[PDB]
Amino acid sequence: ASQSVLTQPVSVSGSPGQSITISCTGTSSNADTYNLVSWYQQRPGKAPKLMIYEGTKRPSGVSNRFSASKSATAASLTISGLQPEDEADYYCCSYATSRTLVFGGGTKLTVVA
Amino acid sequence: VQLVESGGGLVRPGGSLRLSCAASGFSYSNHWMHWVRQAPGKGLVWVSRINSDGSTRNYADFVKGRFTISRDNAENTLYLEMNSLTADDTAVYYCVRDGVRFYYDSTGYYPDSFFKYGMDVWGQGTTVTVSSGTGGSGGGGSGGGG
Repeated sequence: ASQSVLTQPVSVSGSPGQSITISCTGTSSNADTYNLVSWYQQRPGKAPKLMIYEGTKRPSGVSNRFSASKSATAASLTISGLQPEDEADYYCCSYATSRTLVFGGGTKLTVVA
Repeated sequence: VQLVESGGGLVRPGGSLRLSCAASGFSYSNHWMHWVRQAPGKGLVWVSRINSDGSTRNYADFVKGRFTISRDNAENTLYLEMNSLTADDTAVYYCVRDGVRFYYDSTGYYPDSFFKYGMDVWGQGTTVTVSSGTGGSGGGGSGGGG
């Protein structure tokens, strides 16, 4: 049986001060897939960090420059006021089946200096 | 709050390894715990999860019965027993807590379908290298069944 598969752009480039939006689109997915999307930031040489959960909720401690939106067809992470420290790989995650999770392939965000 | 993994290292193809993770600074026995891995230069890949009780243990499709997740609540420990390892399994393995589920089900027992979750605490990860010291061509993979 088909399971949910999450796709993200392979790479995105941005300049400091700008805004970027990373999409997470699913196949064999539904509104609940996007309602449950969580986003993870992985800086070079660091462990991943939870940025968003439940599609749009931001945990305490996570910068207010990170926001997220979701529809019945996609989930998106938006980073406002881009800083060099935002250079990282970003992964979306949701359920592949009722009892298994899957990550998107990841998006490499380059901050152009 | 921290998660510290152990047991990673060099293993020969077809070999076995047991990873461990020490948890501290939170009510371990009431939380779901996950294993996530990341092959060198590749993306995050979800491996497994276990509930408070160990009555629910779920695995990604590539596991095919080769890995067993387990936990020792009073010892604040999480394990991943891995057998029949191949070059496909070479990766950093991260021990991960589902901190969000705790705020909806504080027992960490119920395996409700598609429940609200958040992998909020991650270890630094332990490296597993399935190698014979040969190039990529010297590696194996799955037989394709099951």
